[PDB]
Amino acid sequence: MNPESRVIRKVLALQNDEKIFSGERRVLIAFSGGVDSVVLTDVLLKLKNYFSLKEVALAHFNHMLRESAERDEEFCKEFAKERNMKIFVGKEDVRAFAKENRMSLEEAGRFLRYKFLKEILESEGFDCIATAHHLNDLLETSLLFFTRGTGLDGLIGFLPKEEVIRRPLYYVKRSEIEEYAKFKGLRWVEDETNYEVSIPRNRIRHRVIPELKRINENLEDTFLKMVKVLRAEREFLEEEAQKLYKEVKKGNCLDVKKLKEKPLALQRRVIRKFIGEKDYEKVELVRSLLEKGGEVNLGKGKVLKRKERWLCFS
Amino acid sequence: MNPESRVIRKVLALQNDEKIFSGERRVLIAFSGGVDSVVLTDVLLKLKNYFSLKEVALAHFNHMLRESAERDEEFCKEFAKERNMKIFVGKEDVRAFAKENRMSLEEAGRFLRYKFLKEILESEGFDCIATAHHLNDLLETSLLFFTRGTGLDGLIGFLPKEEVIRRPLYYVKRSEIEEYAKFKGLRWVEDETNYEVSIPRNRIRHRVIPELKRINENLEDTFLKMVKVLRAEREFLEEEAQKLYKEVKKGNCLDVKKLKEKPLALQRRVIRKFIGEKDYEKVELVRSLLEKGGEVNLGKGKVLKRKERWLCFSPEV
Ligand SMILES: Nc1ncnc2c1ncn2[C@@H]1O[C@H](COP(=O)(O)OP(=O)(O)NP(=O)(O)O)[C@@H](O)[C@H]1O
Repeated sequence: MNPESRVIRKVLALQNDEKIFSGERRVLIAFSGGVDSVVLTDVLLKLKNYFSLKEVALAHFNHMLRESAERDEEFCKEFAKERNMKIFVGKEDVRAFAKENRMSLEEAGRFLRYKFLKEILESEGFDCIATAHHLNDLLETSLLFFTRGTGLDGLIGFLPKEEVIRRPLYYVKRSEIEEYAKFKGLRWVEDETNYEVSIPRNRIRHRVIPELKRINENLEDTFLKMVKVLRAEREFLEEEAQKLYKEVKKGNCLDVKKLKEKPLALQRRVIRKFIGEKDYEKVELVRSLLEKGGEVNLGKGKVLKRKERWLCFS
Repeated sequence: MNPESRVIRKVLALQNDEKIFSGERRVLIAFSGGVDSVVLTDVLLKLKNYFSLKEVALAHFNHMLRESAERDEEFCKEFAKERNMKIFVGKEDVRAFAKENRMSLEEAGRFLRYKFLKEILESEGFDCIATAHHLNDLLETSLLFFTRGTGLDGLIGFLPKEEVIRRPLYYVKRSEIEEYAKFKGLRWVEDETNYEVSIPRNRIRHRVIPELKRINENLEDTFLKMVKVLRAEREFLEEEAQKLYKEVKKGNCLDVKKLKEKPLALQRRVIRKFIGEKDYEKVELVRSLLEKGGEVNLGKGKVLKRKERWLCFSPEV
C-alpha cells in the first residue's frame, strides 16, 4: 500500500461509485502543468485501458499572466512529448480580456481556458475533459461557498462528473497527490499563485484549513463523508422537487393552492426554478406571494403577481 | 439606526420567525455575567411585557475554575440587584464532579450548568430558559460541526427555540451585542475566550472566523441565509425519513424488501433512527444488508442480522 495504489485505489473507487468513464473514448485533460494535473495525467495513462479509453490528450491554456507562463507552456509540451500525448495549447491575453470584458482575471482565465478546452474537445474529436480537481479543492471550494454564501450546491461543491467534465482525483487529498507525485518522481510547474493570501482560496488553504485541522486531523475524510451524505439528500430534494414542480406549475403559473401546503424546502425549490433566480432574498420574496396576495418586482425587468390561486408573471 | 435598534429589531425579527415566546410566563435567564447575558437581560427586560413574561430571573452558575469566578458571582448578584431581579446562584466543583464522570471540564460544566438550570426551572417553576446564544455562536457551532464531519443536522447548529430552551439573540451578531452594551454604557464580565483557543469553539472564533471575514466581512449575514435554507431541507428529510421509518419498521426490525428501494438519503436517515447511531460508517455498514443479506456488529454488543426480508438486532449477549 504505497502513494500510488493509495491513489489508484481512490480513483477506481470513484469509477465504481460514479461511472466516471463509461463509453468515452477520447479524454482531453485540462493540463495546468502543476502537481495535480500531472498526477492526474499519470493516473489516466495508467488506467487508460481499464477505462476502455482510446486516447488521452492534454490541453494547456497559457494565461500570459505569470512571467513564467512561457516556460511552463514549454514544460507542458515536453511533458506531452514525453508521454507521447497529443498536446493542444491555447494562448490569450487573460489580462486584456478581463479589462475589455469587465471580468476579473480569474473568471476571465476560467472562461478563456474552458473556451479553449471546448474548442479542442469539439474540433479535435475528444469525448470529454478530465480535470485534476481533488478532495482538497473540494474542501476549499465548499469552505469558500460556506463563506461567500450558499446552499447544498455550494457545500457539495463540484461533482466527479458533470456534462463533459470528469474529476478522477475527486476522492484524493492534496497530500496524497503530492506524495503520489513524489513516490513516482514526477515533474511539475510550481504554484507561484500559492500563498498570495489575497486570494480567498489561498486564504482558506493556508489560514483556515490549518486551524480547522487542529480540531480535526481528518478534516478531509470526514468532509467527503459529509458531502456524500449531502449529495444524496440533495438529489432526493431535487427529485422530490421536480415532482412538485410539474404538478403545480401549469402553464406560466404556480397552483398556489398546492404549493403553500407542501414543504417549505420544496416550495423554495419550485419557486427557484420558476423564478429563474437563485438568491435567498428574491426567492423568499416571490414565496411570500403564496399566503399574502399581491405582486413583486425582481431582477431583469421581470415580475410575478398572484391572480388568486395562481402565481404567474406580468 | 442606533445600536439599540440594530439589536432589538433582530430580536423581534426572530420572535416573528420562530415564535420564541408564545405563552411562557416565567423566564429563567442563563446569566453568565458577560455581554451576551448582560445584553440579553437588558433586552428581555425591555420587552418584558411585549413578550408577556410574568417574571424574568437570573441563574448564574459558578463553575469554580477561575479565581475571578468569585468576583463574577458577586457581580451577577450586584447586577441582579441593580435590576431588582431574582437571581439563583450556584456553586459546584466542576473541576471535581469534574470528569470523575469522564468528560472534559467543558462537558461537565455544560452538564452541571444545564443540570442546575433544569433544576431551578423545575423546582421554582419556570416555563423555559433563555440563553444568550447569538449568531456568532451559531456560525461557530456550524463550523465546528462542519469540521467534525457531519450532515445538515450539525450544519444547522442549534435552533432558536428548542425543548425548554430559547435563544432570543439568535440573529444578533456578537459585534452588535458589543456596540449595544457600549452604547447603553453597560458593565459586564470580561470574555477571556481569547486565552483558551485550546478549545475548538474558541479557536474557530478567534483564529478561524476573523480570517473568513477578510474574504466576506458580512459572513454572519451570509451565513444566516444558508441556515435558513438548510433548516427547511433538513426538516423535510426528517419528515420523510420519519414516515418511511414507521412504514418499514415491524416489531424490532426493518422490512428490507420495502426500504431497499426507497431513496438513499432516506435509507440512511431511517437506518440512523433504527440503529440508534449517526456515524456514517455504522450507517452504511447496516445499509449494506438491504441487498447483501448477512450479519453486522456496531459498538456496544449491538449486532444486526438480516433474516429473509427482515433486518433485526441479534439478541445474543
Ligand atoms: N455561568 C453561566 N451561568 C449560566 N449560563 C451560562 C454560564 N456560562 C455559560 N452559560 C450559558 O451558555 C451561553 C454561553 O456559551 P456556552 O454555553 O459556554 O457555549 P458552549 O458551552 O460552547 N456550547 P453551547 O452552550 O451550546 O453554546 C450563555 O448564553 C448562557 O446561556
